[PDB]
Amino acid sequence: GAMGSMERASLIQKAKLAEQAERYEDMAAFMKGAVEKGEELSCEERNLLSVAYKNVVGGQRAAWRVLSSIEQKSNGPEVREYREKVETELQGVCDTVLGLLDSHLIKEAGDAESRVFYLKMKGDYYRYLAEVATGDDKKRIIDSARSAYQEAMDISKKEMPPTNPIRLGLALNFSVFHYEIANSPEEAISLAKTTFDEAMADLHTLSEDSYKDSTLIMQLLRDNLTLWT
Amino acid sequence: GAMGSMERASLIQKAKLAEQAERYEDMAAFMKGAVEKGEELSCEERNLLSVAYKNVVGGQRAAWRVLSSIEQKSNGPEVREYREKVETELQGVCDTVLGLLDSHLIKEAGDAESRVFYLKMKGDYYRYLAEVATGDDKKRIIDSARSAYQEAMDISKKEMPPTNPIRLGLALNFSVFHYEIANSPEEAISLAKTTFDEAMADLHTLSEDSYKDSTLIMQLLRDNLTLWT
Amino acid sequence: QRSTSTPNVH
Amino acid sequence: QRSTSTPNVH
Ligand SMILES: *CC(=O)NCC1CCN(S(=O)(=O)c2ccc(Br)cc2)CC1
Ligand SMILES: *CC(=O)NCC1CCN(S(=O)(=O)c2ccc(Br)cc2)CC1
Ligand SMILES: [Cl-]
Ligand SMILES: [Cl-]
Ligand SMILES: [Cl-]
Ligand SMILES: [Cl-]
Ligand SMILES: [Mg+2]
Ligand SMILES: [Mg+2]
Ligand SMILES: [Mg+2]
Ligand SMILES: [Mg+2]
Ligand SMILES: [Mg+2]
Ligand SMILES: [Mg+2]
Ligand SMILES: [Mg+2]
Ligand SMILES: [Mg+2]
Repeated sequence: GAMGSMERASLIQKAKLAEQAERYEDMAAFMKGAVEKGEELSCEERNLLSVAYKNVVGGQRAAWRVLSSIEQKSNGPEVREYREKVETELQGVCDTVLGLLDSHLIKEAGDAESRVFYLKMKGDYYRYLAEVATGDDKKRIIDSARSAYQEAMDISKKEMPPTNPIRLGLALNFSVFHYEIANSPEEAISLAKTTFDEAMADLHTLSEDSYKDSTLIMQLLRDNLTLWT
Repeated sequence: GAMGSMERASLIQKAKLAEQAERYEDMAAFMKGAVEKGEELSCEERNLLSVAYKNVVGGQRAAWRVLSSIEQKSNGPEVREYREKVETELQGVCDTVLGLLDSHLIKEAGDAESRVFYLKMKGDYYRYLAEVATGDDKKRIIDSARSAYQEAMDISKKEMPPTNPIRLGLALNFSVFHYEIANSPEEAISLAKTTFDEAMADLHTLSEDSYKDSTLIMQLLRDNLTLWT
Repeated sequence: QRSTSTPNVH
Repeated sequence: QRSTSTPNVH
């Protein structure tokens, strides 16, 4: 790769500069290079990887939705062509994330935090592919997303407290999957309500170093329930 | 170029979709393709070209300034290396704009509006190069900027009313050049004050289709004077 | 109004 | 506080 000659520590250092500069493609490239060194990522580095690629794919999703709306409201080839161009780029980024996850990041080893986070990430980027899929791809993409989320859920309930931010964020994203991709509003509402209530019931498990993240997700769970009720 | 096979009208149409999508690199690529068809640009198309490239180079300038600040406050090679990488990309975009201006857009013909706008644009992108230049390049870049601005100023005073938005925007940007690149705060303040006062004196020349743009620039002239006094 | 997923933080 | 140049519009 293009980062092959750079030292891992310099790659991490430059990902953090790129974040400060709001250069999120660069930041994603630097973090990809870091991952390709073959060593496990720390919690801080997993955040860099997550923040970089989510920012990249987020801009592509927002663009795709704008163009898709124009495309359907006009129901010339230009809008469809340009929508397909953004769509192909988005799929290319999701393929890159999913390839890093399978080639390098997901393992049977490592602690449960890391294993859950990568399976949640795998579920997310299959979900992003599913937002733009149609046919024999779409059915199988949704199953790959649900499969990855479910394995992450099983591990998280067994190994992490109910306020853990990866656990919460995973459960929040699985439920959005249920409501938006799987069209199962009841399965979504059941997961979100259970997740929030169990977090409340074991509120004492909040961690000094992540409680702000936990309470943010709990609120986002409440917001989704209000939307869905 | 990559846009060579696409019809000019489709290029314009897609630049407008890309603007709506906030895909400003795409938008700039589409507008470059449009320009390369060899026909003059309308006022609306000149706006698309301007909006696209300014957005691209604006993000690069903001990134460069963040990294430059980190670089100097730390006074390892990583910050300098990454700052040079952004710097090279910025120079590459400015070279692209300046090449379109010289190869295609600036002519002795066309109305004065178009001629002034392209010379102002030429002045701007030399100014962006000057923000990151140092030696035997820096002296000559500043002269190329001042030269392009001055020719634009001469034409604008002869052919356009003192409230015309290109005239105002040019004068605003020439004065920022004086204050920030040429270090001539008096020459800047003299230009800004004169420009605002002459606009006020001939306030009746505001155009129905651009008066909001005119009054915006007049206010920005006032803001700069308050900063500089 | 769309569903809210996990945001970026830190 | 930096000098303000022409903004993007329209
Ligand atoms: C420590 C660690 O393993 N990684 C840091 C991770 C950042 C991203 N996730 S998350 O996407 O689950 C998440 C949860 C909550 C918030 Br407010 C933001 C992101 C958490 C662990
Ligand atoms: C009609 C025409 O020739 N072009 C539209 C141009 C857009 C960009 N310029 S400008 O950069 O001078 C400018 C002036 C004022 C504002 Br609020 C924004 C941009 C004007 C003409
Ligand atoms: Cl296209
Ligand atoms: Cl387990
Ligand atoms: Cl670099
Ligand atoms: Cl003239
Ligand atoms: Mg290598
Ligand atoms: Mg290394
Ligand atoms: Mg119709
Ligand atoms: Mg398609
Ligand atoms: Mg051609
Ligand atoms: Mg053509
Ligand atoms: Mg020191
Ligand atoms: Mg350098």
